[PDB]
Amino acid sequence: EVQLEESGGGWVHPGGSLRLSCAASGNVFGVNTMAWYRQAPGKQREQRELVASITDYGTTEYADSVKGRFTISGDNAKATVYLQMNSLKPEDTAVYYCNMDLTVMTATSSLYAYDYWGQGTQVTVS
Amino acid sequence: LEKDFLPLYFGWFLTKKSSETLRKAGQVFLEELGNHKAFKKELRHFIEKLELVSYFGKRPPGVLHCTTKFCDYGKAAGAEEYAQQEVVKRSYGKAFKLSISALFVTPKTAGAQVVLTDQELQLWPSDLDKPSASEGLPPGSRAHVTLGCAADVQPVQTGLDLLDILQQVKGGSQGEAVGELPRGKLYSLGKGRWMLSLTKKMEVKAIFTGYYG
Repeated sequence: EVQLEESGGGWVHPGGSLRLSCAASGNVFGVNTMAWYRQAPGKQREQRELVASITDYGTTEYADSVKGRFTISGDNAKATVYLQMNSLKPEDTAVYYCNMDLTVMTATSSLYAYDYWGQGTQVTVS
Repeated sequence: LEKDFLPLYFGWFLTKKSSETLRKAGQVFLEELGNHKAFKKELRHFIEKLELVSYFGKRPPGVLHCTTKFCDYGKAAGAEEYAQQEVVKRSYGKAFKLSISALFVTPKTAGAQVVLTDQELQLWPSDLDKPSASEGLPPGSRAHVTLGCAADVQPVQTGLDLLDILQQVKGGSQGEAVGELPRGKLYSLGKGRWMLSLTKKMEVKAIFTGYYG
């Protein structure tokens, strides 16, 4: 029973920066992966594209469209992820959803790996 | 234990804090080894500036752990017997303390050596301790926590590289401390192996349970 809670987001003129964060509340045993997907105005949710990923080890994967402009951070101890976005372009306008592959302990102490999604954070560039 | 529905494997899984104490400790180690004069000498025995961190950043994402029995939901040989054991049933969800006696890295894996206690060995299986060097190494020497892996390296490799490291460490062929790191004494064992004998045993909190993935 975890809850993903986003923050950040807003309206920015091309060439600004926001820091999208996303904590995880509940009974999380450990973090396996944390990523950021985004859905542009018009899209349906079926077209949520990967924006940035981070592993427990710290290995990051980015999309060429954002690689060098965005920078994903992390903190496995607090189950928090960050996406400091730099030099924003109008094409970056979207809702940025927070994904997290996490290990969770059931009542019998067993462990399972779950995939949680966040509500979303609005990002506008104009 | 779920006497029927078996996990992918049993083992000791580190809590969120212990996991980062060990995880971050393993990074600084790789940061020191890669910048240490000894390691830089024998680099051609290990492969630009080869940053060991990225080199070993292929471990399957997941919580750090010391595996005991791989079960594959009972398809693995011996799984059913292990889970049906009374000690295994009476320890599910019980918290144990795992002692990390040294860090190590090889061209294939980068892990941490686990020195199981007498009771922890009650849960150690008797099949994961007879590869090639386990003959003459004591039971439970393969016990480890994988911190990193090279490109095409399955985490099972980390346990075998440890037995390879220990086999030489026993033979007195580790040589002399090629240096003193802040955490302990660095030792060059040749053929790419390295060991940071920890002056102080790192203590990590861990829960014995099953992982279903």
